[PDB]
Amino acid sequence: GSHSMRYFFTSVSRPGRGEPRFIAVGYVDDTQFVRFDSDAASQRMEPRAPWIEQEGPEYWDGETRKVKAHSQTHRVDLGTLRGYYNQSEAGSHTVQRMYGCDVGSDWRFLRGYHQYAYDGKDYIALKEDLRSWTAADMAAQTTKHKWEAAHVAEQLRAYLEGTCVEWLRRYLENGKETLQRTDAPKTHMTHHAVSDHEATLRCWALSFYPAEITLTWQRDGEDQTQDTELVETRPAGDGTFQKWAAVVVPSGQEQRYTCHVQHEGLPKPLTLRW
Amino acid sequence: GVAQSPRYKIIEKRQSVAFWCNPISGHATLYWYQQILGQGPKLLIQFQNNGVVDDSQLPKDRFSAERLKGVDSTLKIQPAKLEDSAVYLCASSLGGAGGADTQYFGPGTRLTVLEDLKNVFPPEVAVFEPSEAEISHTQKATLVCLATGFYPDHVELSWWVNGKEVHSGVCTDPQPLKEQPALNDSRYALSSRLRVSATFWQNPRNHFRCQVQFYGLSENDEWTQDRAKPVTQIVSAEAWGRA
Amino acid sequence: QRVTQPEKLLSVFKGAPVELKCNYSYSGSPELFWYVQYSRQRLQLLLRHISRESIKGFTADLNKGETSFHLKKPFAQEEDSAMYYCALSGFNNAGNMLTFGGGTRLMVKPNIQNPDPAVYQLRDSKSSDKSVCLFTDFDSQTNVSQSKDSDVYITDKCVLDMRSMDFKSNSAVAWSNKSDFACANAFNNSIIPEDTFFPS
Amino acid sequence: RLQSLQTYV
Amino acid sequence: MIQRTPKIQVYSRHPAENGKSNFLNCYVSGFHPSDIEVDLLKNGERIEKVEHSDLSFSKDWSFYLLYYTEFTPTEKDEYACRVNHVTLSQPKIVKWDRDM
Repeated sequence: GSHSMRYFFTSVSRPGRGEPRFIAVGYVDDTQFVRFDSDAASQRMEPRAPWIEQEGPEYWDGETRKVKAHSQTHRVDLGTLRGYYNQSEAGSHTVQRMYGCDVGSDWRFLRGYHQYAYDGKDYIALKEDLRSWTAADMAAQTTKHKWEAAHVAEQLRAYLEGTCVEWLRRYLENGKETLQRTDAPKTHMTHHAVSDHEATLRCWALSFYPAEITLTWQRDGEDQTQDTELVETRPAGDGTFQKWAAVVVPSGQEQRYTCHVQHEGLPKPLTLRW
Repeated sequence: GVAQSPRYKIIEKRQSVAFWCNPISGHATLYWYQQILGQGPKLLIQFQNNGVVDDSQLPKDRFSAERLKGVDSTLKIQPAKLEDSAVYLCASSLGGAGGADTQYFGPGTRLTVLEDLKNVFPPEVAVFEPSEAEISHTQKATLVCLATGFYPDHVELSWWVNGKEVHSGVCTDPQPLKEQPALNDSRYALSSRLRVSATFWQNPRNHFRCQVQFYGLSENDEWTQDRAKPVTQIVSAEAWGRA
Repeated sequence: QRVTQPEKLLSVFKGAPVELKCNYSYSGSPELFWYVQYSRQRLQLLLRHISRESIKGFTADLNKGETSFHLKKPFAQEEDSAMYYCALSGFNNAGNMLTFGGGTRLMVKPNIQNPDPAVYQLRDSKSSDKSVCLFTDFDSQTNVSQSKDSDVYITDKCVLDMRSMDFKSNSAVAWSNKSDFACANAFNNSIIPEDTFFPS
Repeated sequence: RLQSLQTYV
Repeated sequence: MIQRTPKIQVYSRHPAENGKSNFLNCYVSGFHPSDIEVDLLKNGERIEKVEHSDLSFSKDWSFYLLYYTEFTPTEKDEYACRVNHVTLSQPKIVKWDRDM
């Protein structure tokens, strides 16, 4: 399948109560492997998955120095961004940055991305050609002009097409037993009477990885997104994921309904009936 | 462009000094560099907005810098050592990527730290008229200007013809030589040439002047001795064409 | 972030090729620059690696095996005479700080089409019998040396440009206040034997 | 691996 | 300045079995800004020694977080998640149901 690496930076000002708080995490696919919290005691980049810990001490010295360096620049950014919008020094504000690279089933570069956000709003993003910027407002135009003069995109394109994918493949090979597996969803179905003439059918998908999954309900074989309810896929907290989908049906008619589970760990999609 | 003040400075060692730098309007990164003779610029301190980014290669024992409002910046040496004699360059970038960007430089501040002021001398200036032989041979006339006996090496020489500065026909030594090469405190001398057509030199209404701006002491430097205090001053010498 | 410019001085003739070395030693992620400073002018950028650009006829190519970023140009011009500085922005240092190399002075000697080497004597315009000697109108191949007498002062050869006439010429000056110093015995380095010594 | 280059808005 | 309301889900790591050690999760997602208060409740009282995942976010910039603690479900023991946020007029309680 496809694979990906993403880093997430969040920094939150707290005026009158110290420096902003900076947190960084890195993911491969749907699996966290590093974290950094500028309030935690160790002041170090830390491993969050078993395969990254065989990198050696130089990786961690390396990544810690860099993550500390970028923690300072989002600190400055909060100052700068408050000036661009002429907001007061009193209010707490947040800054986010995401970037990463995608890789295909043959492990070659697919796409790259690098975007910035201010108080939960899109501020500037690297377009798909990795050569020009999408800036939203007028304050972002300044940032766009600064980054254009600085050739930031050329530098970012070199990372995303080189360092990034190469290290993704490295992680993908060192984490082979966790990152390249497919756990088929364990499935069951539950039935709860609601009235004396209505009943809820819940279709369950447990213990599946990766997180992409499709749960669909049909009535007599025709898709039925009418009286349904479909919860967000959630982490199980041991690396696997969980999902369910429910439909309320008139009692005496449960056998007309089918749930269809589509997942990559399933050679053929799964039909379940009560 | 980047502004810097002052342009030249003489102080005694163990004294203090302050340099000032105004960045290009709206530049978030500001740099102070030290450039010793025969070397490249060496970074002293880098500012982003009003915060310090890189303090490392800055002698904190004597060097100090400030950019309180993220605009202009002041660098201070208290106290100065002889080894501090250098060109101090400030520079600025738009700031989207700090030093990974074009850096725009000011003109610099040439600082000269001395064991004492009593060695400082303005130049004497003398123009030498073109030889008849060269006229006859080439139908061109080369004037020579000597600025001699100035210390330290703080001079800008220009040529002025009929009350305008001229650049065509001019050649100024990029460096000055030592008038006695043995000494540490050796005085300097410098030459420059202005070459004009023989007809221009033969016209007795044409007026040539050689002008040497010396950068010495300020009005505040203590002066004790019988000769005049060698302050910043312009010394000129002129010649008229002659048939 | 060591940046090494091995040569301090590079002297070439107009129209000859130019290669200013630059090597660098940096364990991290670098960005490479060349900066230039023309005389009585400000230090300024010449080119940047990632711009993939050519400036004022100049190209430089990053070789990561050889860790080099040599500045190359096939046909040198006189406007190219200046100081050149290699620079490294080091991304693993705070603020991607910049480290300059030591500098290399580039001197492009002019092509004197019509040499006419002569040494003249000039007299002072104020107080009498102060006087200096001018070696002038020699080819760029003539190198000027100093004098065995350390009370005779001799300046390097210097090029002036009479632009209205489109005439270039070299010159060098010697003087002494030792009252028995002659222009005939002033420039005893290797001058042309066709040298015109004006009679007296 | 984190990208090295330090950018500012 | 944007605001998003957190979505809440309370559930166990593994299928519940009365008297069998398990993990109780409270997954808080889709909210903005990041400061949030989340407690796991046993019979209405705050459970101490709760861990939570590192702060991250989704394509649309809203943050998500996993809170979790070791527990053993019994049939009488009620369990819940209590969340406060600037987007709620008062704390929100979501009770753990074995089948949701």
